[PDB]
Amino acid sequence: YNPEKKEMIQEVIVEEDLEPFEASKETAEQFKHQHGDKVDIFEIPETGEYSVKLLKGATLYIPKALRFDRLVAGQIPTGWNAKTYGISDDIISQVDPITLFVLVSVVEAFIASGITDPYEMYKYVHVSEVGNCSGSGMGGVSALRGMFKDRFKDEPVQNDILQESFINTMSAWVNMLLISSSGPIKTPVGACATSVESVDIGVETILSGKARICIVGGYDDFQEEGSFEFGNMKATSNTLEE
Amino acid sequence: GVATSFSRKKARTFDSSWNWAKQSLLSLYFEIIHGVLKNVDREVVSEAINIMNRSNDALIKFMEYHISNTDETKGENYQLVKTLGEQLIENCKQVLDVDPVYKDVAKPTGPKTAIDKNGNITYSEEPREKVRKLSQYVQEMALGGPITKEDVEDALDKDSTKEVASLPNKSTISKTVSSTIPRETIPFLHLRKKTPAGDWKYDRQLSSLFLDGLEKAAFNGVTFKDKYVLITGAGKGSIGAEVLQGLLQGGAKVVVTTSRFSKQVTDYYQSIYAKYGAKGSTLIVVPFNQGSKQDVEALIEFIYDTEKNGGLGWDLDAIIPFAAIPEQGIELEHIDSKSEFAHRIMLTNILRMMGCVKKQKSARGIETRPAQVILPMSPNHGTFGGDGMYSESKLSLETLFNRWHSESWANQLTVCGAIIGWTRGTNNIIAEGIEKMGVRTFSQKEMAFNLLGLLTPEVVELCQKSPVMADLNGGLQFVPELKEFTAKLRKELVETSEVRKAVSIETALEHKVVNGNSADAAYAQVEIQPRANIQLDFPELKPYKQVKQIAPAELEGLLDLERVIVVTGFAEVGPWGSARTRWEMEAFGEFSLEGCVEMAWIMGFISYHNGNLKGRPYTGWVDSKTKEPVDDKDVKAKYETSILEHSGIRLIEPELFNGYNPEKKEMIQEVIVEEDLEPFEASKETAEQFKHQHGDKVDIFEIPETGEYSVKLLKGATLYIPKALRFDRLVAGQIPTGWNAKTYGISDDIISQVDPITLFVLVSVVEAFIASGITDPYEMYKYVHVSEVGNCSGSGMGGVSALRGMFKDRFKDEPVQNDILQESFINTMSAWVNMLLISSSGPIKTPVGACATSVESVDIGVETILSGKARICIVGGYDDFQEEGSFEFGNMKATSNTLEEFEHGRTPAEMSRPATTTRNGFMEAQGAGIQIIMQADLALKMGVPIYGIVAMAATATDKIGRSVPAPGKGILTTAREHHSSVKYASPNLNMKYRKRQL
Amino acid sequence: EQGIELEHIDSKSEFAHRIMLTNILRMMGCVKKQKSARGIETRPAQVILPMSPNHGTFGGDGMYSESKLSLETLFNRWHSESWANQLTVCGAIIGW
Amino acid sequence: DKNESATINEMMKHLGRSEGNPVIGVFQKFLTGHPKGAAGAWMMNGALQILNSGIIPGNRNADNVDKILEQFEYVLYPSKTLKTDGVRAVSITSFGFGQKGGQAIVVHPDYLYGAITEDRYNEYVAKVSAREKSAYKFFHNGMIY
Amino acid sequence: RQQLQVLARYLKMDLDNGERKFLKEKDTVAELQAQLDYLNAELGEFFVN
Amino acid sequence: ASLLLHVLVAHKLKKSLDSIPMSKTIKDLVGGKSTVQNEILGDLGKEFGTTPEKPEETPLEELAETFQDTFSGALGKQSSSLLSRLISSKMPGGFTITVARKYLQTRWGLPSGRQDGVLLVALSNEPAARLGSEADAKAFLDSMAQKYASIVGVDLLEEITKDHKVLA
Ligand SMILES: NC(=O)c1ccc[n+]([C@@H]2O[C@H](COP(=O)([O-])OP(=O)(O)OC[C@H]3O[C@@H](n4cnc5c(N)ncnc54)[C@H](OP(=O)(O)O)[C@@H]3O)[C@@H](O)[C@H]2O)c1
Repeated sequence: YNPEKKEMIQEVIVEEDLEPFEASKETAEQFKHQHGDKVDIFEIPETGEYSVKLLKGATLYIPKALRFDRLVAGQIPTGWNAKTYGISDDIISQVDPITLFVLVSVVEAFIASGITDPYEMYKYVHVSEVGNCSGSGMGGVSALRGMFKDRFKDEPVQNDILQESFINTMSAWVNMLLISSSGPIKTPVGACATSVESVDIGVETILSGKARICIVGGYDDFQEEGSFEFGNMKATSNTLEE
Repeated sequence: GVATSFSRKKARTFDSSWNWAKQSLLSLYFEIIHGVLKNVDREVVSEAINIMNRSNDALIKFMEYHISNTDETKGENYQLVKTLGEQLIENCKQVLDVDPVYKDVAKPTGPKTAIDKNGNITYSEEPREKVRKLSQYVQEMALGGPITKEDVEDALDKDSTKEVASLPNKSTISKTVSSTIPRETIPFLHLRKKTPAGDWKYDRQLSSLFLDGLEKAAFNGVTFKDKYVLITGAGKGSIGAEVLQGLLQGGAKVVVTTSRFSKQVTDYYQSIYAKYGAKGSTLIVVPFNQGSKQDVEALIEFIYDTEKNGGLGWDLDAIIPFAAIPEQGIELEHIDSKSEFAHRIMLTNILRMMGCVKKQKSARGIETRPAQVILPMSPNHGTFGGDGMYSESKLSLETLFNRWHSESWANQLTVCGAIIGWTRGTNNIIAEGIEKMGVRTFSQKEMAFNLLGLLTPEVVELCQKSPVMADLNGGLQFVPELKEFTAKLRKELVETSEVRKAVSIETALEHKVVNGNSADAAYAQVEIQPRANIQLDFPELKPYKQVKQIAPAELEGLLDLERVIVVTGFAEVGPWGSARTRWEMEAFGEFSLEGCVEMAWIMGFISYHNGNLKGRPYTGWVDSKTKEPVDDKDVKAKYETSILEHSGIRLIEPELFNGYNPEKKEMIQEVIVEEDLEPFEASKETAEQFKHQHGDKVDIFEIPETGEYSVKLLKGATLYIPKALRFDRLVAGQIPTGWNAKTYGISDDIISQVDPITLFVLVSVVEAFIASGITDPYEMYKYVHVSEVGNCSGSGMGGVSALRGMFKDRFKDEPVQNDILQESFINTMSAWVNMLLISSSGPIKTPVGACATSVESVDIGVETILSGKARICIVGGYDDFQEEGSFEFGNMKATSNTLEEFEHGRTPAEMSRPATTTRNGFMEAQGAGIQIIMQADLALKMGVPIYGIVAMAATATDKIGRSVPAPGKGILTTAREHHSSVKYASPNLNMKYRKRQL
Repeated sequence: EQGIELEHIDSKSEFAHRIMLTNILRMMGCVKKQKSARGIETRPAQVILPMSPNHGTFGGDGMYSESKLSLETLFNRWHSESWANQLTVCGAIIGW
Repeated sequence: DKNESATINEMMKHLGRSEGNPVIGVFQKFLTGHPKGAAGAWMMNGALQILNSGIIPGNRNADNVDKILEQFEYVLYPSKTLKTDGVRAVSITSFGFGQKGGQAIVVHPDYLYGAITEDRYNEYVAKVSAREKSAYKFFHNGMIY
Repeated sequence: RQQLQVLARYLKMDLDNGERKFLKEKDTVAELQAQLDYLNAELGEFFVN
Repeated sequence: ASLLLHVLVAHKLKKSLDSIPMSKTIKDLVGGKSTVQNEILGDLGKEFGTTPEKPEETPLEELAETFQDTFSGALGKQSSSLLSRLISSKMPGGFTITVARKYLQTRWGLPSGRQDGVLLVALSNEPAARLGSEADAKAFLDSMAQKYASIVGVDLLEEITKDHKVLA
């Protein structure tokens, strides 16, 4: 993502007129229902190699680029790998970046509580009384980028991609990889006040009697699908006029 | 018509009898305690046998608890099941571990044609008087008739409860009814025997053991356990539709085929098996036509192939190829294609059915399990009129005896000819005429009994020494010159009908010229068309004495009503419209009048109008396209076709999804080539955002000799036209095509500004308040503080139409409304609810449980309220459907592939098969659904419709978010209790003890 | 056709059935159309159906039986149907 | 469905449900489909139709419930509607990605009024009676216009 | 090869109708055979012949 | 059969062929997320159509034996698709599959059978980004050739243009 080269969709310059236009033998299979019946066929074998024969009047296939202004954001320190914390190599290749942040924060949050292995909780409390009331803003915006924007660009997207786009499925890996907790487990999404809402539902969960221990909190990520939207809302500070 | 219509992948196996047995039983309760069936109805026993036939130790316990818990004091009908049930629970305990029999109970009915003196003809099949049992039928079958001449009286139509005890007892015969055959007298159902001359003469002894086996099969019933039957030609209400009901009761494993394979044809066959099929019974419904040789060369392979090759693993024990097509009016100069086709359905393919089970009999080496064939023959050999080539079709089937002795297939096939007698159904108005000639005509269920007695273990051997003929003809070979004897009986029934049509109308017309219609119009009574009067379905409140009784007496004063949550309204926007017009196609399977007008109004078919149209004051529903008045009585006729055509799970309509055409999914590609001469320029329009791809790759000339300016470049780019390619997941449960919010009162700006999903959510919240007696939301604030009206609604993804706008649409360079990120949220969908309706006042929660959000929403919604944060809370859930979502669900292989459902011959309206052997995935729909839940005591002093009592809601999970797409134990923890010591009684479970403490 | 038993009944038989039955039916079914268009009803054409006593009594003759057996049904029609004035059936026998 | 049916069995198997008293499987999704998020609010929506109607709809698309479901002797799987004499409670269970389960049960409203004094009940009775009419009026004006 | 194509731009002389014809002429022969061999697959090559 | 199998078993697991030993089974291989197991088994099903009913426990080497026999040089649809995307997505402009195949039989002289192997082995080690010039494509193909070859064990005037230019 290079905010001075935001990529978009355009067309190019012209020639001297002599042009019908063919094809090759590779992706005929998904890609065959644009044009119509616009050929100068000859079904008599006098030719030898076969390619759909067409002319001017299409719209086609190269994205382009153009500049942008919102040009700074508070990255995590450049160079931060989960590998440093003990997160496996498979998970990082399978999981969305934002969840990759959330795990690192939950271990350290237990580290910071004298709970070094999550199962000690179960020495004192039933496995069904360890809750979770965490939530994100958009969440998984790196995956939404993969399906709502990347997949129709024709590039390899891991087919499990929808599973990460959720907000439910970011506190899932916490249970899937650390806790082994046991109920219906809530998940707020308050666009920016999610992390107080999370404490709200987290507290009412506990003195309701549903849980003795609850993870609360919040998390979100930053990419251009999000900042550019916030740009045209004129909500985040224009950087050039800064 | 010779087109292939059968696929091995297209079969449909029905076997789960162990379930339908507990369904059919429970079904009895709610006809008897609702007086739909009485103690005198023939079905209570015609059904009790179908549940006995499906007996298991599990089903015994099923009715033991149900009967032993039916409080008889509630009413007389509660006594009628308490007493009848105990018979079944003791009857079924006997016939457990015995083979299941069928024992036809229906009142045998005779034909009865009556013409109005108005000259109007009508046919009725009334219950015969001399025969009210099946034993009465088989005796009057034995006595022959006056032209065929050269009592254990029970409580059938009197008390069906006491007959139930008689079903398991084997009421043995002593005086064999084959003795009642008078000498020189031919009974009505006689078998035949070839004489060394060559013909077939009535044999008495050989027709005796057939006929008493029937009478035995009528008191005890016959079992067909371990049978394996093929039977073709079984349309609803046809010849062999009733043998199927008999084959299935006996425990037969059956193959039934159909020419018209659709969904209503199998939902027929499903109801057949769920009613009749007994323990071990199995039917397979495959598509088929007889007239396709390539299709019999493939149905039997499918029956004689292992369940590993995809086959069926069976082996046929009886074949019943009844399938025929009608042709009438076809005489000798009209015999052509349709006949030359019908000849193949009946003859040369019934020949190649037998000619091709032998190939399988003989390749396995099976030579001790021969398949009895049941050829449907007839006495009509060109004796009737122009039936087409239907004669030399069924006449050239008794040549199937000159071969069982001649040819080599004697060990694998055993012919057992039969007779189409005169069975009514499929000319029906002259049956009562012939029966006056001492001739019997058969109901289909009656001729069912006969051909079905042609499988009795007695005859099966008898077929297995010699081919048998079985003349089930009532004697219609004796009434001489039957053709015009028939053609006269009906030629008279049209005279006596039409003359009383003509004489009646003119005398009524005579009465209009001597008295005039000026006074005769007052006799034309005014007859009123019902109008659509929708309802709100508020809970009915039975008087206080009734309800103080249903709850424990100690309950009053024992609950903190501030702490009892209670649903108070609800609403919905689904594929079937509101929650009133889905509960109709849910519970009742079809729309009422009030359901068909509402589905007409929310699909924008009918509008309203008052004022003056066509000058005349019109007040009421009108067309919406043509604006031409339409009454609510002619709406079900005029629209119900399209309303159902465009509602529920459907082939995805693209204009509901702004061009999404699942056969043209758009993607990103490149094009074909030219002859080489090309540098490439630009124009003067969008130089401004779009200038940082290429690099320094020009052949510049900065000297003005040129004149117009464009960046000069060459090969080596990647550029700018998307492309398209196909997809499979091809149906989803749209909202009814045509649904506009404009219809509900939603402004035009909002729909242009808001995401579709929120546009659903508003409509559901108004209706949810409508449904709660809260017509304007501010009345809430009469009773509660503005800060105690909550909201705990949430979506799945939510706003997926906006994410499509920014994460996918915006970089396509097309106009996207710059407020677009605001709608993508899940927080900002319950916002417009507050922004447009409520004016509520706190921190307002919002769950996102990918699919269990709507229970989580109730969970946080309840804990919110009894926490004390809110007195009233909106809960609920909602989501939408577009290709960014379905395609993701596609490659997860989570929703059912549609093409491989069009190769299982599954239909759109059935591709969602929950808890089904052939389930393949699910179907994503779109819409919303919410409900207002409140405290209790607030609902009692507010005066609102209390619909429920959410007594518990609880979400549960294993541990950390680890692996999403697989479910687990989670909720089982809602039952965590400790049974370590249960020997003593727990006082807290009693109320009489908790009341004393209070 | 000979050697054709029930599992061998196929094309050659389904063809022979048409040579013998459904086209002897459409021969008679189509001299009437000409008898009746001229109006000829006093000069009827006697048909001579070659029948046989072999109705599946011999061995594997193919579909030669229900071919020539489904020709005596040509009497259930001379009385039933309308072509009685133009055609008069006169069955016969392939003896030996 | 293999799992959802499985878990219902044990929580009745464990709670000591009477042998031979199964709960009746209502599968709303055959009509409507799966509204990824709206699910439990369609099936809680229907579950309230049932408490006040006593009419248990059926899976009109249930060809053949799988044999593997027979081991769960505490659950039926109907295919035709069933006008009962009255349901007393309905359980609404739901499952989705991310191991979020969820089971809410509803009791019949009439058990509530047993907890209030009489004069208060028929007082509330008159109160609803008026609201019902008013809601009827408003629903029809809006529906028209 | 280049000077050819640009020269065909000018006469508007399609070089590929000689194949679009031939291609549509071909698949409506395969689907025409697909009928013609279904009959031999169901009537038999002794009957049709 | 082993070649294709191994190559197709690493393409769906984003790991190089070395990280996946044939001896192990897919059951262990997946890691648990059974979502990939169904996809991995489904991807091979279309590229072999033949399969035992429960392959998820059969080792890679054991499952390859059954496919090695049946399959005869038929690169299959899935494989064909996969290769097409590879060359399409990541290879410079004008450098189509035909050109690559021709270069392999010209600059290294490998037939279709050997050519396919090299192209099939290239998928395992796809470049993370589109290669720039023909040199990169030629080098990549040549670099992959060594691996493919090793994976098997098979080692290996002007004036006519001057005036042809002037008139232009
Ligand atoms: N009723 C009598 O008086 C009498 C007398 C003598 C013989 N029979 C015999 O009665 C038998 C049983 O039926 P029915 O005649 O009683 O009633 P029927 O209504 O003639 O039964 C007809 C069945 O034929 C099936 N069918 C029609 N065309 C077909 C085709 N091309 N391929 C496959 N199946 C086809 C149809 O099944 P679907 O409807 O599901 O398509 C239809 O229901 C017939 O076989 C007939 O020969 C009857």
